[PDB]
Amino acid sequence: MNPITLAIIYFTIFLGPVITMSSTNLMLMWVGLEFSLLAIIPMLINKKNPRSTEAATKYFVTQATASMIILLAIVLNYKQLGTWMFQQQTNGLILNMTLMALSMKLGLAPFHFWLPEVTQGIPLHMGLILLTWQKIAPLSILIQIYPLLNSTIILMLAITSIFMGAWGGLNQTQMRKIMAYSSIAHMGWMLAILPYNPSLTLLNLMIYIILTAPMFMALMLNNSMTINSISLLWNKTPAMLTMISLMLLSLGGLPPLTGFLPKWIIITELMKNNCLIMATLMAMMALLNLFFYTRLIYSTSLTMFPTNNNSKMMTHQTKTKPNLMFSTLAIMSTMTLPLAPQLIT
Amino acid sequence: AMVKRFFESYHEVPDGTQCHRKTYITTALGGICGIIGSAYSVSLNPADSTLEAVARVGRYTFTAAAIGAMFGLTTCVSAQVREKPDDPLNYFIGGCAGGLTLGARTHSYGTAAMGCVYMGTAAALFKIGKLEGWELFPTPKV
Amino acid sequence: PGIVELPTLEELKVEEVKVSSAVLKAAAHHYGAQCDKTNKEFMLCRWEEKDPRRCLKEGKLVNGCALNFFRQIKSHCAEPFTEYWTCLDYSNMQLFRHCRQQQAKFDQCVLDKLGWVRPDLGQLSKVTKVKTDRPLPENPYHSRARPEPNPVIEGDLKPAKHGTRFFFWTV
Amino acid sequence: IMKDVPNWKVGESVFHTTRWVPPLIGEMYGLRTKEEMSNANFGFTWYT
Amino acid sequence: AGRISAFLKNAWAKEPVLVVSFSVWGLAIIMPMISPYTKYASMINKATPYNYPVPVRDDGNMPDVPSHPQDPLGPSLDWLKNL
Amino acid sequence: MPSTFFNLTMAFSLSLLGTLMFRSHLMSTLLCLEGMVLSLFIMTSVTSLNSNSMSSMPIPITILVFAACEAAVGLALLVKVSNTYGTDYVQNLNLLQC
Amino acid sequence: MNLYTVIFINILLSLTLILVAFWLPQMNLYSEKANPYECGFDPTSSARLPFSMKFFLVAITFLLFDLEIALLLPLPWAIQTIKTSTMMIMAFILVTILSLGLAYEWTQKGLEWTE
Amino acid sequence: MMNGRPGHEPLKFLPDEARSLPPPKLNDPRLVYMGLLGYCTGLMDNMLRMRPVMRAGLHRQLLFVTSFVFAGYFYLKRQNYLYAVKDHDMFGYIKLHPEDFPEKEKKTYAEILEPFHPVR
Amino acid sequence: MNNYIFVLSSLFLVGCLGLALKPSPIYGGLGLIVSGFVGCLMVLGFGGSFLGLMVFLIYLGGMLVVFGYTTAMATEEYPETWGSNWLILGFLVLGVIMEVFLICVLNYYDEVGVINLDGLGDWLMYEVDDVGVMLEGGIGVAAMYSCATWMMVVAGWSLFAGIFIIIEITRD
Amino acid sequence: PFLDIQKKLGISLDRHFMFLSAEQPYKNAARCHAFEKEWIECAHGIGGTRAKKECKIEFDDFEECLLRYKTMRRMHDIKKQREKLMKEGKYTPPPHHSGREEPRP
Ligand SMILES: CCCCCCCCCCCCO[C@@H]1O[C@H](CO)[C@@H](O[C@H]2O[C@H](CO)[C@@H](O)[C@H](O)[C@H]2O)[C@H](O)[C@H]1O
Ligand SMILES: CCCCCCCCCCCCO[C@@H]1O[C@H](CO)[C@@H](O[C@H]2O[C@H](CO)[C@@H](O)[C@H](O)[C@H]2O)[C@H](O)[C@H]1O
Ligand SMILES: CCCCCCCCCCCCO[C@@H]1O[C@H](CO)[C@@H](O[C@H]2O[C@H](CO)[C@@H](O)[C@H](O)[C@H]2O)[C@H](O)[C@H]1O
Ligand SMILES: CCCCCCCCCCCCO[C@@H]1O[C@H](CO)[C@@H](O[C@H]2O[C@H](CO)[C@@H](O)[C@H](O)[C@H]2O)[C@H](O)[C@H]1O
Ligand SMILES: CCCCCCCCCCCCO[C@@H]1O[C@H](CO)[C@@H](O[C@H]2O[C@H](CO)[C@@H](O)[C@H](O)[C@H]2O)[C@H](O)[C@H]1O
Ligand SMILES: CCCCCCCCCCCCO[C@@H]1O[C@H](CO)[C@@H](O[C@H]2O[C@H](CO)[C@@H](O)[C@H](O)[C@H]2O)[C@H](O)[C@H]1O
Ligand SMILES: CCCCCCCCCCCCO[C@@H]1O[C@H](CO)[C@@H](O[C@H]2O[C@H](CO)[C@@H](O)[C@H](O)[C@H]2O)[C@H](O)[C@H]1O
Ligand SMILES: CCCCCCCCCCCCO[C@@H]1O[C@H](CO)[C@@H](O[C@H]2O[C@H](CO)[C@@H](O)[C@H](O)[C@H]2O)[C@H](O)[C@H]1O
Ligand SMILES: CCCCCCCCCCCCO[C@@H]1O[C@H](CO)[C@@H](O[C@H]2O[C@H](CO)[C@@H](O)[C@H](O)[C@H]2O)[C@H](O)[C@H]1O
Repeated sequence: MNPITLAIIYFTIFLGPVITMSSTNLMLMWVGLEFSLLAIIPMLINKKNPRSTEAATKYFVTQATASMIILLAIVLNYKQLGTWMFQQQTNGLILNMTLMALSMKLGLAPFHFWLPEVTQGIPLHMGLILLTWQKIAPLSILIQIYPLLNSTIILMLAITSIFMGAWGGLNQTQMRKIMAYSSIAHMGWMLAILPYNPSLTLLNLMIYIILTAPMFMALMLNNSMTINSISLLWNKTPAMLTMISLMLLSLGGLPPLTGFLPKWIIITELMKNNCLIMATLMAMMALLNLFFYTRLIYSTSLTMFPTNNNSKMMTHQTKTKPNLMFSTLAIMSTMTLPLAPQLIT
Repeated sequence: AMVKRFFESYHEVPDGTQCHRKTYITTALGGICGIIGSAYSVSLNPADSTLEAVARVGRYTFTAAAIGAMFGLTTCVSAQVREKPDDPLNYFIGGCAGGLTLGARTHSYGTAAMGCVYMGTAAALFKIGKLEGWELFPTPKV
Repeated sequence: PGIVELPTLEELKVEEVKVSSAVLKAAAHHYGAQCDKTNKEFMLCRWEEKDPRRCLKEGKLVNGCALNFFRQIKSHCAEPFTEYWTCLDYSNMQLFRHCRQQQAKFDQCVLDKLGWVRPDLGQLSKVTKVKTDRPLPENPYHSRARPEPNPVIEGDLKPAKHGTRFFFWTV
Repeated sequence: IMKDVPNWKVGESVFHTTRWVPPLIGEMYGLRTKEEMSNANFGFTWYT
Repeated sequence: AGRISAFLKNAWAKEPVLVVSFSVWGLAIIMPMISPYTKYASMINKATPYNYPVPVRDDGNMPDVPSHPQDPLGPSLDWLKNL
Repeated sequence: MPSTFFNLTMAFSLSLLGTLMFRSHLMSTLLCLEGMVLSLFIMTSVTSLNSNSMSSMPIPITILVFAACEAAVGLALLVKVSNTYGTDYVQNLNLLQC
Repeated sequence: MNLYTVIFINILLSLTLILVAFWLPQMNLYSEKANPYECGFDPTSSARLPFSMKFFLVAITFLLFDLEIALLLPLPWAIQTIKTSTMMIMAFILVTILSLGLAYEWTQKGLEWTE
Repeated sequence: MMNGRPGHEPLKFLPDEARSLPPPKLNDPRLVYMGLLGYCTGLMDNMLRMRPVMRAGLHRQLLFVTSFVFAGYFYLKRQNYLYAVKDHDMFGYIKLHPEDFPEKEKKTYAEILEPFHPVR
Repeated sequence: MNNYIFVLSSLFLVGCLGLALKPSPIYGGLGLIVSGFVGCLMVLGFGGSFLGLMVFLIYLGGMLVVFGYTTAMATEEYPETWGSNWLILGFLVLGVIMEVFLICVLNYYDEVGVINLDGLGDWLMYEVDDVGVMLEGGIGVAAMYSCATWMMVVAGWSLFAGIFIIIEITRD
Repeated sequence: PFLDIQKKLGISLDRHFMFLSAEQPYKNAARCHAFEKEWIECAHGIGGTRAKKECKIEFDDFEECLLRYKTMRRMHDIKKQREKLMKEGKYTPPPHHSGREEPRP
């Protein structure tokens, strides 16, 4: 696409969440959700082949249906209270329908089946955008109404998302699905702590973003979609194995990496509220994430899979990637646990 | 709402007494899980017919009902033969009978073992939860 | 919870101004410049009080002056007035601009006979000040007392005692 | 009408406040003929 | 500065619809800036009295608020009669 | 007003059922997403008129503005789905299971 | 009420002429009369098959421009505002981006029908 | 938690009253660890690009160290203020509701009977 | 005339029931026109005017395009009509039975709260400035040019971006 | 909001038409402007949790003005009790309720 289209489309993608985040009125929050939905569509389907077209279609009908449900909440609330914002007096069922619709937009299970497939049909950089920047708008709405959310709905969604994300990711050889199920599981953690401490949902989002960004950038370095494709990194970009491994352990919540901090503080704050049972199952199923992250580490940095003859040409050539952002996000996403007290508050 | 009242009839009277009332409740409770399971089952992994669809709903709901009826009986029977109401070991015996029933209906000795242990422990922790007042979904305090 | 207080049907009895809209509209400009003080006090009562039951006296003086105003025209300029509003009535929007010739005759009757000057363009829409001895209401909305604010916390910032106090971190 | 209805306070308001609340059309023409009510709801909007 | 005239003559010959469209578009953005009447558009709209001019209580410190509408004070629409 | 919102709200539910219960054509599911926009617009319009809130009447127009864009973007996608398989049947969009 | 009456009267006339047209003539139905028309030969295929739309891009661009009419139709009320500078500036920009959007599509061969 | 407290300016990074708090020491263990996180980044950058890890691009390495210490200094100053505010609000609350945080007299062990648990 | 609004909302409901059963998009586009028209008449009954005619205008141009797309992309040999299939014909009939039941039921257990059949018409217009002049919905919608100019920026940008969005989506 | 930018810049993009009692074109009050203006002033500065209990009087009145549940209930009871009397034959409406008043003015 020509530079005018990129400027218009990339500005609109950026504009959406900023409108949702800066808006007092609910209809303007909805408007920002529409900008993101509309402008991402051309980006997703740019390569125009049978798979990205299905991906851009499944995404549209999912996110448009969820939009209509959110709008119904915004309108039933204006009927009940004559105002364009949710109040303590807003009907209970109005809030729950907003929650289910937004979770449908985030990809939280059981409204999750679309996310792994859409992430699979699109290029890596748009998976990065979809799994990161596109989550801030629905989440910023939820953080604005956390005093009102029914915790029983939120915890069932979070428990479901942590389980389904673990089980789903355990069966995947496609990296883009492993990233989608990774996302689903982490959204479970952000959502579980939402009605209690919304600040910890922002900590878990930010740490997830700076872990998920370099991971995509790492796969975008050689355009590697499979476990066998990523297994050739020792013979292609061996300098990358040291930080891919840590980021994967960091995404797994293993100490003493930055990714342990979000799970650990969420568990700590959940049990300040006596949320013992939910917290225990959440931490016990987060163990399953580490297993299929460990399996990836086995295939890439801790063993050498067979390589092919044509990869010798690849070595004669010179790469201009990755950029200075990959190194900055790799270190901060793994070696920042000793700064934990400065991140929570 | 009534349907909530019915499921709270299960804890008005000390365990081991009003045995059939409890067995009825956990039998309905198991059926509700079986119906919810079938709904997802038929919708996500659809069958080749429509009778074959309904058969799977019946097979899941009776199996789920059977587990609930064997749990709610074995728990109440054990809880009065031993004359030990406030006791998690009762719910471990009932939960395992539930697990045994699951394996019996599934033609799988392995499921019976896993079901006897996993469900017995889950049932015991439910009892220990009510004694100590653990809440599944607490409300925000801090 | 309370019993709404309503005036009795004999508190609401006045002499009505039973004339059609064209009759009012034909006499509207002079009437605005003749019954102004009486009219301007009822409106002040109505916006100040926000209650129709509290101005059932100023509003009967509105009918008092409206009827006097018409009695002065039914005794000096009956026929010039009747030709004018009868011609204003014909139009479907009762527009002044189709009767500038009858209008002139009615103006040149009140002016000479009664001294009445038609207000210019823009004068009837001015915001005037009205003098009245009615007390100013102080709680027109019958509002309760606003609940107290949460008391503020006084003091200057000091460093947090023993730092962040986050698990084993010292600083 | 409601002399002999237990616990009926004739003229009772529905508002805690004692401010004057203008009545609705339904409160106002509700005990009159339906023609009056239809007029108030559609009199202006149906005149053409 | 010399080639443009050649282009404009060229477009004017073979594309007058667009040359007329740009001119009228751009002439509509200049005319408000330079007309000596653009200021009255707001004034006339402000001088049209839809709502009732609710009178104010005369405390006693209102020396520039008319008592009667036919007073020599207050906003005047002479500029509109003679417009 | 009470009876109207109930009928309008149930109208929205029927279209949400229509959207969530696919048949063959993707175009038919697009028309249900317009049944929902129409129900929401009529609710908002009646709410604003009943309460005399003129400042909220811009909002129903924006709903139509941001509903057309979806209809346009939805129809644009339906062209790409037809250019691939020659119909708009949803059952064809299933490559991504693997 | 009048506007409802006049339109039922219109509908009843259109209905009444429809009934007379069908029950007055003498009708002789047979298969070869009631087949579809195609210049004297049998149709080679049903008329319900897909019919490619060579102007589809303009069709959906009509929708976007159709809603931009819905934004300009309040103008007759809008020129009654005190904030004339604002009303005018918003109006100029709105029409100008519709024009800028139209120019982009025109230059991208978007108004051209697909061959 | 503290989002809507009184006097809370919106999107103000370091409010004025933070200036009454002592600044972070320049060689703070927390700032110094930022300097090392910057240095490693410069080393990781050279590794990923296939350059001499320590010899290459010292201008970059210097600017990675400076950037992280500079940002860490101001970020640290903000967290000190947020932590100072937390105590400030916490203690002033204790004062305004004394009946809710009663001082308690704790008996001495002479008067307490801790049960004895033999280890046989 | 006291049942007038109730009937319009009842017709609107069916139009969306027929639409939800999803026959050929030729008829689904016919239900949206009749629901669009019915819904237009509701906004008129409640006192609207500009909002009534706009939603009718906009949905007239949308179904024109949708018709062009149906004949090109969503047409099969034997288009389905509401009577075409016995199963759909069952749920259209049954769907109308349910509303006659839900309205009658819910009217029995509250009598006023939701459906107040006893008092249809009494509660349509609540208040109305009887001596007003400036009250048309057009004046409220026209506030986008002065007071809620933000509404128009996002609306204009939405449409402006959309042209760029569709040209790229459909590009070869 | 989540990023109080409008409040920081001191502008108002959408803050000025949040509720009924907001400014309307040509100074036309909204229905229940009096009640809402009371409720928003009651619950101002005390926070949401305090306001839910300490401004319950203002809110329940605004909720009644907006939705009129009690008003319709009450007028339903008067009309239904009159229906019962008239069927028995113990009440005939006045002339001014049966379409024969002497109209005012
Ligand atoms: C990426 C964000 C940063 C850039 C910010 C946006 C400003 C961009 C300025 C550079 C603009 C160049 O963008 C310019 O676009 C036009 C269409 O508009 C393209 O031109 C296109 O249309 C013209 C119309 O005559 C035809 O020649 C042809 O169909 C095609 O080339 C140019 O090839 C490109 O040079
Ligand atoms: C305020 C406005 C904010 C603007 C925000 C801008 C965010 C930055 C966007 C970066 C986009 C560039 O990122 C994207 O890079 C990838 C490579 O990874 C390119 O993607 C590429 O994928 C593969 C191989 O990589 C090629 O076969 C393909 O043809 C090409 O598109 C995209 O063409 C480019 O768009
Ligand atoms: C009081 C304690 C009582 C303990 C018993 C209760 C637990 C019973 C568990 C039964 C578990 C499954 O039960 C067992 O399933 C097998 C499946 O191999 C079935 O067995 C039958 O079919 C299998 C095929 O699957 C054949 O290989 C087998 O030879 C045949 O007998 C029967 O159904 C039963 O033999
Ligand atoms: C201190 C050490 C203690 C050691 C304890 C040893 C006690 C073992 C008792 C187990 C008895 C039940 O025996 C059970 O046999 C079945 C044989 O089908 C095994 O299970 C196997 O068959 C089942 C069918 O039932 C299938 O699901 C599957 O092929 C496999 O799991 C179980 O894993 C085992 O649990
Ligand atoms: C087969 C293995 C399964 C292991 C679990 C065994 C389950 C058997 C026990 C049946 C429990 C019936 O479930 C019943 O749910 C209700 C729902 O309100 C609980 O109710 C409880 O929580 C609600 C919250 O909504 C409180 O308001 C209420 O005061 C309290 O009683 C009952 O305490 C519990 O007894
Ligand atoms: C209950 C009365 C109240 C009104 C009920 C109607 C509400 C609106 C429902 C709209 C959805 C119709 O729901 C319908 O579900 C059926 C399965 O039953 C599915 O339809 C699919 O299977 C059926 C059954 O063989 C086929 O006839 C149909 O052609 C096929 O597409 C579709 O997903 C959806 O078209
Ligand atoms: C990105 C798209 C941009 C392309 C479109 C750009 C359109 C820009 C239009 C600028 C024209 C505004 O023109 C401006 O009009 C206003 C009012 O109309 C005039 O303003 C004048 O009249 C108003 C009332 O009408 C008085 O209250 C004011 O005091 C006086 O200055 C300005 O003197 C003139 O400069
Ligand atoms: C597309 C299909 C559309 C068909 C929609 C249905 C049309 C018919 C409307 C049914 C709605 C109720 O219709 C009618 O309402 C009135 C008042 O409004 C009810 O009530 C009426 O009778 C009651 C006594 O029963 C009295 O209080 C009074 O005379 C009146 O209120 C009637 O009992 C009911 O017959
Ligand atoms: C980076 C992406 C965003 C860039 C594009 C958007 C730029 C903003 C353009 C829209 C500007 C709207 O500008 C905003 O208008 C509103 C009303 O319209 C004004 O707000 C005004 O509203 C009404 C006017 O009757 C008054 O009651 C109120 O007190 C006053 O603030 C704001 O003071 C002004 O800031």
